[PDB]
Amino acid sequence: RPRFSFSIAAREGKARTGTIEMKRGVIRTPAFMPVGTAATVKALKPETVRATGADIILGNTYHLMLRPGAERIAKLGGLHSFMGWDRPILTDSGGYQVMSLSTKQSEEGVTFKSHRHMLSPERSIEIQHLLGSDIVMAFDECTPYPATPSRAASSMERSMRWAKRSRDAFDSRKEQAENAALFGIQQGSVFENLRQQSADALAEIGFDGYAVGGLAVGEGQDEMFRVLDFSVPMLPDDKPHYLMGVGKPDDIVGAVERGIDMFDCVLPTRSGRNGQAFTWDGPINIRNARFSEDLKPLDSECHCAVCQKWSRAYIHHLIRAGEILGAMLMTEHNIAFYQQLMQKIRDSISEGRFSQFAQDFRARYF
Amino acid sequence: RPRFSFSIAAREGKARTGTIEMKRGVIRTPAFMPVGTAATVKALKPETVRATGADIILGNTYHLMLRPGAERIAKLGGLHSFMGWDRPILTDSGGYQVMSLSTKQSEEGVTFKSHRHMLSPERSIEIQHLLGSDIVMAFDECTPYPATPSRAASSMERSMRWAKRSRDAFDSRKEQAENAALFGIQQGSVFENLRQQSADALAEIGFDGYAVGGLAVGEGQDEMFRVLDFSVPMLPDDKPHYLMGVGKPDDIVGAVERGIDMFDCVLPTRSGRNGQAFTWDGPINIRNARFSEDLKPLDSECHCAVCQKWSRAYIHHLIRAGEILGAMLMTEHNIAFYQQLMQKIRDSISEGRFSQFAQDFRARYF
Ligand SMILES: CCNc1nc2cc3[nH]c(NC)nc3cc2c(=O)[nH]1
Ligand SMILES: CCNc1nc2cc3[nH]c(NC)nc3cc2c(=O)[nH]1
Ligand SMILES: [Zn+2]
Ligand SMILES: [Zn+2]
Repeated sequence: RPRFSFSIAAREGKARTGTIEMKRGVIRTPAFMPVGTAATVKALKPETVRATGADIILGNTYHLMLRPGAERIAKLGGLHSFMGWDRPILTDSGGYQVMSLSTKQSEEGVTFKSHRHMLSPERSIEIQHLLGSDIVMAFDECTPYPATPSRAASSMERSMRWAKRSRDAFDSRKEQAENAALFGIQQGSVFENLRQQSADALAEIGFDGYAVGGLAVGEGQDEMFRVLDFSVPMLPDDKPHYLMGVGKPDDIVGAVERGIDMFDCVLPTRSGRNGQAFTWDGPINIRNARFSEDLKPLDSECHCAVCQKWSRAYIHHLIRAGEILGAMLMTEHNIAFYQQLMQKIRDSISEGRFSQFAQDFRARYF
Repeated sequence: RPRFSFSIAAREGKARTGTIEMKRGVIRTPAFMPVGTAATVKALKPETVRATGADIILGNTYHLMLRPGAERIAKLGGLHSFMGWDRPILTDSGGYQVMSLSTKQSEEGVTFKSHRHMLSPERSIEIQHLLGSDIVMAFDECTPYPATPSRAASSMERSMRWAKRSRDAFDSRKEQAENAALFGIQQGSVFENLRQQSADALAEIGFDGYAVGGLAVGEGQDEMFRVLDFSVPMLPDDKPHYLMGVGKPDDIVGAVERGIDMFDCVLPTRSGRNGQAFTWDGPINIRNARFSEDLKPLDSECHCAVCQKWSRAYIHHLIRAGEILGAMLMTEHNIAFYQQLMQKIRDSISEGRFSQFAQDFRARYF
């Protein structure tokens, strides 16, 4: 396989389905990336993550640079070897979680104290190299919401200068430039002119893929969709479109309808350890007393191993008892459900019936 | 298969190897039973428990009678169905954990408040029936250590009266008497005459197997072995001998040398979530800094899936980070190590070289 090749096999409106080919594997799009925090997809062996259908996972840089450390992971053979996942890994660039979980900002980057460290475009790209990332994200600033037009502009402009620094850092590292891909991140808050300026700046630098940054930061679904409506068409059509940090099943469906190809979210893993299970009839909270004697599986149609073997009653008991096996089973089912959703999306676009699928999905889920 | 058949295939000194055949499966002896607390072997799917080599697991009655409740588990189809383990389950009778984890004692049984309930020989045997246990333990009193000869005698006498009540309760329940086995429990503290009286009482009532109760209660290995030396030969030779709550690998080896056939302990699961890993060169604590860059597996010879795939360095990181996957991997390795120990014990007895194995095992483990 090539370092990076994105092919679009079918389209419906703004929605696309196709493949990203990389050295470590093929990614079917639209894609959902389970999140590995601290070098593990919580409560799952990598083989289980792959059995759910995942083609790629996301690695969080902030946690890994703190523990176990990026240089240590490189000394040990890289993140793939370390955690036992041999397919593609997308790594975030670290600043979103620095600003949410740990700080002093400047044009150079951000200094912060672990919940002292520094993060600059150059150091972010180097950490992602030391981890052995397949898809490297540019170092950006996720503008807070709401933002004034002046502050959104100033923030977006900084991120575009950092995008250029990220590009040059990545390109200066032969092994990284030859084997990995680099994605740029559009900013601009909710403002169409700033989103356009950001798209133009990123296309002029040139990236393998383009993320829509700065969303899912409290603006709500209607506003996120309004911004996606004008923002995604600004990005190069022939490269993947990644919506960072999204999201709930209905957010994914509407984002695909607006041209997004890639997603990640801690919702299925996080909320699964919490007791929320996704089903085609909407989410349920398995801790509710109504499930204490329910012998049905979490979802009536789900093909995952959890729904083949255990009841709602048993998983209700495990989560109420705080048992590790409850987090394992809930997480496997929820990531399998997300992957089945992505498969249904890909098949319906391929068959020119995605509009119908989206409508049917929502009528039943809600 | 029969309800219960114990066959001895080979002997060496007091050590025996053979099989227990039951309706739900064959148990190879000497056997180690992983412990299921609250209807789960912590951090393992049942398929993983079976992949380590386990033929039978232990179900704790005290926890299950409190949550989810024994009548609820019966309504749901029994413990096997509920947790997804279709092979034999041995259930404890509940009083050991009542006295350690929750009480008013009388000749009728014990009343206690959940960390209000009652437990009598008749109710214990009924709870084990409602769970669908394959091997039912008699309801006993684990005498505290140290005990005076008067108190040990009074306690042992009560337990033998409860043993008779347990036998009659079990026999009065046709479905239970036809499909399950019943084990009696010898008491008597460290006193040879009381151990003999207890063995005589239990053999006169008649059981499918005999446990050595009242040990591993703080007397220490030398004293436990001294009591096993005279106590195990008192029990019927042609039935299984079960040493409750034991134990560390060296305790198991010496107990087999003294005629024990069955074991259970939370050590491998419990201590695995804590960071202790068993190895043929003795235990290690994977949280120690020395393992942070160690690429070797937990044990150099272990055949388990964890040692095939992940390093000490990765498991060190997971346990230090409090990640669920660290408890999963440590638990699978430690239960696999215990099962490999039991396999080595069974093969060495079968080959008339267990004495040599015990000596070699200790020289290297210590
Ligand atoms: C860390 C890489 N950059 C980067 N990550 C993000 C992660 C997000 N996660 C959410 N909601 C869960 N919104 C995000 C926006 C960004 C964003 O604008 N930038
Ligand atoms: C609950 C069934 N009866 C019963 N369980 C026990 C469990 C033990 N566990 C240990 N050390 C970990 N000693 C024990 C003695 C008994 C015992 O004398 N009786
Ligand atoms: Zn499922
Ligand atoms: Zn192992």
